Amino acid sequence: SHMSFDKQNLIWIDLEMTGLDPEKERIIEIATIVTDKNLNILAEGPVLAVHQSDELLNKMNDWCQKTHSENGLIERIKASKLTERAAELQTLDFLKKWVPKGASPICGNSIAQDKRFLVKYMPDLADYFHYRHLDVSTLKELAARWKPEILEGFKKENTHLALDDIRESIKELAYYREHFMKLD
Amino acid sequence: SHMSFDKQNLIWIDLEMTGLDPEKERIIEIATIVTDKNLNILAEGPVLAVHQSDELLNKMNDWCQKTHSENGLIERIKASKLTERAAELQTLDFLKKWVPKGASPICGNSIAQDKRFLVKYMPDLADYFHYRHLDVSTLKELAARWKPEILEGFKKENTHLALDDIRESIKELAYYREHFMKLD
Repeated sequence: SHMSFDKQNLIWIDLEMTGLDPEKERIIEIATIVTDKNLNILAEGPVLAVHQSDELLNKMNDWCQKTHSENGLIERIKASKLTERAAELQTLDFLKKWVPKGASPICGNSIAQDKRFLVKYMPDLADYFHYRHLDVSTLKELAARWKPEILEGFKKENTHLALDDIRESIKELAYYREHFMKLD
Repeated sequence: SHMSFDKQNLIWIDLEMTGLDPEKERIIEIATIVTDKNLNILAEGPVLAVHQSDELLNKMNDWCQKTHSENGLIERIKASKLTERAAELQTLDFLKKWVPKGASPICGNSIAQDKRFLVKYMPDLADYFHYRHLDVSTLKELAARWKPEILEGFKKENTHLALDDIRESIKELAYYREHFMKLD
């Protein structure tokens, strides 16, 4: 229990995956961040390279192998000893100190894609989430149709650091609260 | 091609399903609506009861059987001759006259849940969608944390008419554009 454990805290998550159909693809990296309802970061969670065979890595579309390599993820996947369960337990453990099970929706960009894989490879985690999604890209889509000018002034970056990735998804939300919301 | 075919039009969809895990559950109703980017309804699409065995209907959680019956959906499922493909082809056919393939994100409430089932039982349809989700409940979650007062003034209704269901999801969005957005 940290002091800021609260049922309105938000769980951000960003998987790395080896392809898009979970039924032949697997997780290869997992990261999480907890913020308060107002997007103030509380904690950064386990950033973990989940190990996977060399053949599944070899079946990877040429685009993903390029990225994962230049980032260096594969170097970690291949030096990883973590199982999916090891990854998951470690993240759960973490989450548990900051938000109650079932309270936060799943938060990040396009996170429906991540959740497909959780549901198959990390269902306890998938269950730790409220059923609802808090998809930042939802807002991008709306802005692109109802207020595109604000989009010519926010275009984020990568980095081989998952925690930086989440942070930009958050940055992005923070940006829509600013120039696309009316909070009063 | 109707005059208002446009790459920014939005496709709204609402499945009815027999349980939540697609891997043992199936579609039993499908409906769609196309709006323009500004949520003006263009067309209502095929509202179709997809037929499913009596045993899968019998394996249905007691909660879903209650609802589907009082609505009368089952009476249709059971009088249905439509296959998943028949349903799907008919919806595609429809969509094709109003939005290009791959342009609209998937729109409605919690639509990640629907898309799980499309992806397994109606993949051509699932493919007709841009990968991004436009989840109205995303906004509800944000309002509930950053401006809850507006939530004490919008609480929609059911009806055994899918097209009415979508219409409320839309109504809801329309409501957030009003009291939760700042469009300038």
